[PDB]
Amino acid sequence: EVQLQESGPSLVKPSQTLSLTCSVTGDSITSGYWNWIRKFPGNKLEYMGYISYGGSTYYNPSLESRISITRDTSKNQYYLQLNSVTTEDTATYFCARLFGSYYFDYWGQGTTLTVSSAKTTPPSVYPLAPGSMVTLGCLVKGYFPEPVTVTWNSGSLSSGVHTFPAVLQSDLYTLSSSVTVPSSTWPSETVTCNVAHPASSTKVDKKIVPRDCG
Amino acid sequence: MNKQKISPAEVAKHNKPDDCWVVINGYVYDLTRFLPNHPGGQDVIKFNAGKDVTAIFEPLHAPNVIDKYIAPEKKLGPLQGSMPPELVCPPY
Amino acid sequence: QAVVTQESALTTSPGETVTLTCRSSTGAVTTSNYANWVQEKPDHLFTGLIGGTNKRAPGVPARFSGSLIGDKAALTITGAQTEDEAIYFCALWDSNHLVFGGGTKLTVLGQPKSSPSVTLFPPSSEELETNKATLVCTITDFYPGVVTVDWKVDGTPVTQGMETTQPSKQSNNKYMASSYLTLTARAWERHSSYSCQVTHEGHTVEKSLSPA
Ligand code: HEM
Repeated sequence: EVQLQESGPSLVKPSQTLSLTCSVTGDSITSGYWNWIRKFPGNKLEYMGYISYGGSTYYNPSLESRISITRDTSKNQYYLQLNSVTTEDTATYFCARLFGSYYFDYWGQGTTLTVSSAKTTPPSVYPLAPGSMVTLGCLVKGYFPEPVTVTWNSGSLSSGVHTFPAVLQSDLYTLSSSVTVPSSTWPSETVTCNVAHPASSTKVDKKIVPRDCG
Repeated sequence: MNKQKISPAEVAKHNKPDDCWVVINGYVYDLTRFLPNHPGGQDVIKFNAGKDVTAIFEPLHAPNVIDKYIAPEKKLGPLQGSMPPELVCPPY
Repeated sequence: QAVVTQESALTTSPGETVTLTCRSSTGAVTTSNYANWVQEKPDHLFTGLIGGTNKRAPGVPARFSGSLIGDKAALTITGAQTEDEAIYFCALWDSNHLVFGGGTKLTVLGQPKSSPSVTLFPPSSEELETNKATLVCTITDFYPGVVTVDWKVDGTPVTQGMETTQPSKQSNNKYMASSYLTLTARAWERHSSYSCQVTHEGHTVEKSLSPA
């Protein structure tokens, strides 16, 4: 019952021209206002602009010089073009319709778009150790592109494991993961950290050892 | 621009092909010289001249088309209270 | 270009009525602003709720209403449900431009509040062999999912060089986050005390450390 599906690249280098599609099935795009919305990594939504059911356009006054929204009724889709792309354009793009003047009915699932000049880089993996229950960690630092697949004792240890969303340090990705085990279980028994990065096609595993000095 | 209230009495009076006013939201518009240029055709405006067209207008136009096409001089001013039931357009 | 402002965050419990409001920077919001409200749930999920100030989108539970309260648009949830826990975006038509605010995080208490469980890891001795250092502050099990994180080196707040992640939902419906403190190996050696400070529901939980 009415679907919006976004299409496009997942990655594009800064300077280039991004091209996005919104395929609409279940209703004719000759009826409402058809639009583009961005959701930045920091939770900020930004209204990009629209095209009417007659082809009339409107663009966010901050994007006039770059953005360009077209449509083709025959295939029943519209489009977003955004050139002079910059790091800042990294976000998740949505198409949604607007019952002109009133509410948004129908949003798409969105597509994530990443803007980066970064070249494919394996992670460096470092054990995070403290020194009744002992909390061990793993720092997957300095990789590109996402994702990484992080595990503890090859999946043997899957209770109380938190893997956090990667952030962006010096045009590269960094993320850390943690497992919580009894004090009786470590050092005593070995806790190894497993890290697969399909992209650079590497796979490493760090044993977590007691601390240093200093 | 801070402008004078207009009564429903006066609006209702403006309802012919060459003297056409409309009430969208609670505001008054002289759509007379706009008629020839309405991408939605003249008839719809004529048929509804001198009426409150809020319920028809608003779902078919985004809130920023009025200022693209219509001179602000033609944004006549705000309605005084409200148009009589007989002269408010409902959704079809 | 008007700036549309709305509550940081709001907590409430099932059954209660909650109101979220929406202010434009230039003046008072009237129906000509055609206030609009959309909801975002985890997994990029957006749902249109209100348009033209007080018009419910189809398929939207009647518990959702919009109105004009004082000088701002208002979203009223009458009898809030646990599933109403999500981020609410306001949008106003100002100066022929449609503008979103920074949204509200509405917590609808589905379980008792819990305080965060903070853990500070030093830079590993292997990472120091790159002349780089990264302290890692893991924050688990907090509810509601709002948290400000701070760092102190030698008892002074750190301006530059830190990044914290956006609170993300755990399988047990509490929240987790991580904060990173990047330095050079030189800086790490040239200082003695380190702290990650997590403020949740009033109080601050602090985990502290020194090299040795
Ligand atoms: C207030 C000033 C008005 C302006 C500036 C205006 C302008 C426009 C424009 C530009 C379109 C094309 C929309 C697009 O291509 O995206 C349109 C469509 C339309 N308008 Fe208006 N209009 C106005 C008033 C009215 C009024 C008073 C009525 C009747 C109550 C009306 C009825 C329609 C209809 C029925 C359509 C759609 C026809 C179709 O689906 O092809 N408009 N208008």
